Amino acid sequence: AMEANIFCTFDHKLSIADVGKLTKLVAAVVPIPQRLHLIKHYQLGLHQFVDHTRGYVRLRGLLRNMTLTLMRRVEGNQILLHVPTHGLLYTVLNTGPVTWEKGDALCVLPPLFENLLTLGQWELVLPWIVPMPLALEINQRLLIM
Amino acid sequence: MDARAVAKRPRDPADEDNELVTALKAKREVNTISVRYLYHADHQALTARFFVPEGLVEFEAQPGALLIRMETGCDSPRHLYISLYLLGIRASNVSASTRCLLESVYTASAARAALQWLDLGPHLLHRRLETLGCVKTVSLGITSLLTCVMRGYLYNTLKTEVFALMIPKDMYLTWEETRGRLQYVYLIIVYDYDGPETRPGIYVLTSSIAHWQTLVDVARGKFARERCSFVNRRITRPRQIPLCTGVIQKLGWCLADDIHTSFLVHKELKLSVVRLDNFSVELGDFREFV
Amino acid sequence: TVSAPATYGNFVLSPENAVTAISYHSILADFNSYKAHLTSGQPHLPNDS
Amino acid sequence: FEAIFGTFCNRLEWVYFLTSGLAAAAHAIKFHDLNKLTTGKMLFHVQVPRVASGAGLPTSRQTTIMVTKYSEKSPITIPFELSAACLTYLRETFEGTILDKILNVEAMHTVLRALKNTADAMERGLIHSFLQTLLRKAPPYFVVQTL
Amino acid sequence: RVASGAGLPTSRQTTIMVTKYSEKSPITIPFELSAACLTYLRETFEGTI
Repeated sequence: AMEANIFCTFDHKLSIADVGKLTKLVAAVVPIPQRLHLIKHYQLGLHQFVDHTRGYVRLRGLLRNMTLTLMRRVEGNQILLHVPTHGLLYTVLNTGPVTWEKGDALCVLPPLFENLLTLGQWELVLPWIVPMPLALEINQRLLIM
Repeated sequence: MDARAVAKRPRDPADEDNELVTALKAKREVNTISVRYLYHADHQALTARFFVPEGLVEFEAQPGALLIRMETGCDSPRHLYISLYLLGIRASNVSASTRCLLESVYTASAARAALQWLDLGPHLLHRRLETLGCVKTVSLGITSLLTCVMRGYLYNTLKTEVFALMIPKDMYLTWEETRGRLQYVYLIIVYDYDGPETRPGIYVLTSSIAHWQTLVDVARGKFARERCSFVNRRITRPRQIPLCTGVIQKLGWCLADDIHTSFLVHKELKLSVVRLDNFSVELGDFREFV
Repeated sequence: TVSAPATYGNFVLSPENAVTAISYHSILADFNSYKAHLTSGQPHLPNDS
Repeated sequence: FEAIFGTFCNRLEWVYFLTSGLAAAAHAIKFHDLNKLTTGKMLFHVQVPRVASGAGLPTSRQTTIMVTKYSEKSPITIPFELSAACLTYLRETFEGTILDKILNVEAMHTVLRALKNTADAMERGLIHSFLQTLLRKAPPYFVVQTL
Repeated sequence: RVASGAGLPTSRQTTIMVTKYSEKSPITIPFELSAACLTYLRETFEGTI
């Protein structure tokens, strides 16, 4: 019997190198705009929101509303994404710039800074996973700056 | 999909044979390892394993101790794992005799190091602490191993015994005459802004209130003097920028009838505690109030 | 007195090896043995090429 | 072209406690209720011989000596790991194509290899624990020869 | 692996995979013949001893 999952289909042709790149990310946190059963690859990541005249705080506001999900399995023609539920344990990848410790409380932030899956005009922009005090420090420093 | 597929009620997790039995049956091969029953396979509680030096493990040999993570302000150990009892030393709420007793208990280099690190920096206490959960195991040694639950009940391997949560009697706090049937338990740290330095009070509160605003209104009623001290320091001592008068963290829920009084014995010394018999942990973060 | 091989051994590539050499520049010796053991379910081949 | 001349795997060799000559020092017994046992002990009763003394000397009174010996416990452990990919393909059949059969076979062989490796490790660990206990109780040559 | 005592660190499962490659070294030797030798090998003149 299967677990419940969300299917993502890439609307672009993928080489073996691209799918080999994807399977490296088999536990990364991917934000998704809506809880929907089948989605197209454009909806993945933060690239859909990127703008020239807007910056960090609007991205923070948008990330508040997005649905977080974990990439579960990579296959030809499709990707399996699992939406976590409250109170259960999961494996996540430290894509952030900072090492973690046991007992840390993590929060998600827009990325500030290797590139992943450069398709014709779309990129897989994953968010930052950071311990809470660092996020507070970053917010205050940026606001003062 | 078909009608029989929809009608079919789900498989019982207990009547299906596990993966290892499945493989052995598939090959029809024997193995020395007993495999028919997997232990902890039906524990819904979430647990973690923590290493801690010999000096710090005292009164945490018995299950039910609350486990905190403290910051050292250093790179060599980075973090240490301490119990609520050790924080009993620093708290002003604890009485003199109990302070002397559990100060005589923790006469080890590691515990004294923890106290020096706690008092050394300029930060408030709650910024240096992170709560992990309740412990239920011990394997003693020069470095001891503790397993702590962070979501669930406290019980041993077969659930043949459920463990309580132990709170020292000076830290226990109630604000209602007749208890509600369901009780939530909170951790409170409150700062008194006297002249020389802040003296922190540490409490564990059992309450029927789940709403944040009502609870904080009751707390502000109970801690008026400390709020007055906060404002007084703000007036008399500029360029000192205090934050907060207290923080409140939620951790757990238990039934009112499970609450009992008891004592703990360690090296033929008796410490008196409040005992929450069927406590189950549910951690929150520190929310601050003024 | 000791028994020794009287002549050299001979190694020959299969037509499947010819197809794989043309298409992928690669050869897997005893390709058919690998195929048969993989589809049958045995993990171990009897000997190397 | 490039050529691959065979693929080889480690033919691991198996070790058993009862086959080792170190087992000669042991008297191995299996006991299913051992986990419930707290402590075990044996008790000894000794009465000493004595010799009649002559006139003017103190006589040796008869004496009996009781001693008891206790058992010590030393559990051993080792983990093994399975991946979620192994677990899903162990008990699932997607359309039953030959690739799916290959993956099912691979999951089954993975878990079987893990079980065999862990059983061998348990045998080796038993030998290791017994040897450590023997070394712990054994004094050096100069002590015993002086005695 | 060897099972460890309680409290000691345990041994993780480890898979090691290794590849090994071949080498090449050819050999050669010449021999030579004279023009007269080839002439008398290929053709014959008025038959005589």
